[PDB]
Amino acid sequence: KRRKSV
Amino acid sequence: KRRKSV
Amino acid sequence: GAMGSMERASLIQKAKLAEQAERYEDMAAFMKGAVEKGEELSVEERNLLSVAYKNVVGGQRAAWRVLSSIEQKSNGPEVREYREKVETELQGVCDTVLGLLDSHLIKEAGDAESRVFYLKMKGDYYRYLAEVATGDDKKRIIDSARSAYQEAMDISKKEMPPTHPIRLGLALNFSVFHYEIANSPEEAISLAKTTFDEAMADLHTLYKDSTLIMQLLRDNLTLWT
Amino acid sequence: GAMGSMERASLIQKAKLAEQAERYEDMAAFMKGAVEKGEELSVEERNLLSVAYKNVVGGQRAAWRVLSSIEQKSNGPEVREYREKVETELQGVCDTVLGLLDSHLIKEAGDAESRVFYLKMKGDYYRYLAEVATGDDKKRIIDSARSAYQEAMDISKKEMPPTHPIRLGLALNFSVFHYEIANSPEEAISLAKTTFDEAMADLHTLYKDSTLIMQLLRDNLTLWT
Ligand SMILES: C=C1[C@@H](O)[C@H](O[C@H]2O[C@H](COC)[C@]34O[C@H](O[C@@H]3[C@@H]2O)[C@](C)([C@@H]2CO2)O4)C2=C(C(C)C)CC[C@]2(C)C[C@H]2[C@H]1CC[C@]2(O)COC
Ligand SMILES: C=C1[C@@H](O)[C@H](O[C@H]2O[C@H](COC)[C@]34O[C@H](O[C@@H]3[C@@H]2O)[C@](C)([C@@H]2CO2)O4)C2=C(C(C)C)CC[C@]2(C)C[C@H]2[C@H]1CC[C@]2(O)COC
Ligand SMILES: [Mg+2]
Ligand SMILES: [Mg+2]
Repeated sequence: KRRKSV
Repeated sequence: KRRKSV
Repeated sequence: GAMGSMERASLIQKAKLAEQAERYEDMAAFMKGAVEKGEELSVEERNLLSVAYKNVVGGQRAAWRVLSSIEQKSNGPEVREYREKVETELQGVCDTVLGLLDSHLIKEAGDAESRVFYLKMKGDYYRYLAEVATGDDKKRIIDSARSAYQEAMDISKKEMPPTHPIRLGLALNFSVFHYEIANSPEEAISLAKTTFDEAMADLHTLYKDSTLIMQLLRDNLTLWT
Repeated sequence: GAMGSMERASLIQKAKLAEQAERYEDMAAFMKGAVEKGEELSVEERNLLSVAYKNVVGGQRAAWRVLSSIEQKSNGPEVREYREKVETELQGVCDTVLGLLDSHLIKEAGDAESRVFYLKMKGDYYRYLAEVATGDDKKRIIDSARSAYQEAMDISKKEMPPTHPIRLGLALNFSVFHYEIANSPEEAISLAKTTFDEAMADLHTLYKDSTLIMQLLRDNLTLWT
């Protein structure tokens, strides 16, 4: 579902 | 592991 | 104030929003503001109140246990200092709940369900204080917990059916109090056992909350025997 | 103060305790206190700082999205009022981080790894402000994010290998900025793609952080194509 960031 | 409470 | 300018119904509405958002400190502040309107809480509203603070204190207790663990194993001052910080914050929340119970809630609670509900909460928040207590007041904190729980047990036994989720949850937590606060595993075991058995025999008059709690009792019995 | 009386090393120690206890607001306060000692952060200490605030803002953004969702679907004032509360709190945290970046950190960061690290953080916290912005300053918030990210990209390309976890995480987040803030899915896609490919070709010189991030890039590419 939700795009990744870091 | 840990006893239940509510 | 901080919540005194907001409408009672707006506080309850925002508490339910905060719950959905997992903002439990906001939740608890909103519910505290609701109680401070001076009117008695409905069933739903007492549920919201208990869930808000139960979550806040639950995070603080989980953190306290991590720091206490680290501290005992390290046995400089930093671990003890930070454990003390969390501890004092945890105590302040328990004092806030106990203050709300003592000022508004228990006083005006005339029906059985409300009185027992608030007395269980009073037992729980003294129990949380007892989990961290090591002073001269430790003993007095333990008997405040026992005293609240006992009065709640007496009313619930006279006035509520054995399968009432409030009765069941009361017994579940009172039994935990016996086991790990009062050092009375036998009493903890007998109370869980008897509660579970009387409840089985009354299922014929119901349910999700109650079977959930009966499972929690089965879990502790399995853990302790 | 509030942290000015505590030793620098005691702040770092307590930040690591707070992390173990999942007390991320305490964590962030302690790290902020550390930065305020005026000395540059080590690798480990910058990592602690970013993780503390990343977690605090992450909870606030998750809550903001729940309330914004509820608000749009309800389209009284309570939903909007509470969303505004969370929003303003979220902005205050982003301003705090941006203030720490602008006052201490970016200024004194001479090496490549530190400068890029702080410029990525600057991009991220303007990006979080851009997620909630709807005013006249929206456009200026977006270009502050882009500008920080761009400078970080330029340095990282001159000074760091393609597989550096900081380079990879920068590109991952810059690519997200293109996709959902700047409305440039194509640029988001090309940047993720190229970053992933240059990185594959340099694995021969390493690793867990980097393969973790490359997976995050693969995930977004799979999501977006
Ligand atoms: C009053 C009850 C139960 O009736 C009560 O359940 C009502 O309220 C909860 C939460 O409401 C804010 C509930 O709402 C929905 O129906 C559920 C229930 O009727 C639901 C989402 C649903 C089920 O998913 O969870 C509760 C729980 C039960 C789940 C066991 C756990 C939280 C609590 C409030 C706590 C209290 C228990 C026993 C004493 C208690 O521990 C209080 O001591 C003071
Ligand atoms: C600097 C790195 C990575 O090198 C860094 O990882 C170091 O730091 C984390 C956390 O340290 C507080 C780490 O410590 C251990 O080793 C890990 C790493 O070396 C471990 C527990 C281990 C692995 O489980 O996680 C990080 C993560 C990686 C997991 C990808 C996620 C958190 C972060 C700090 C964020 C930053 C990434 C890219 C740019 C970043 O996003 C910052 O932008 C400013
Ligand atoms: Mg009061
Ligand atoms: Mg400063």
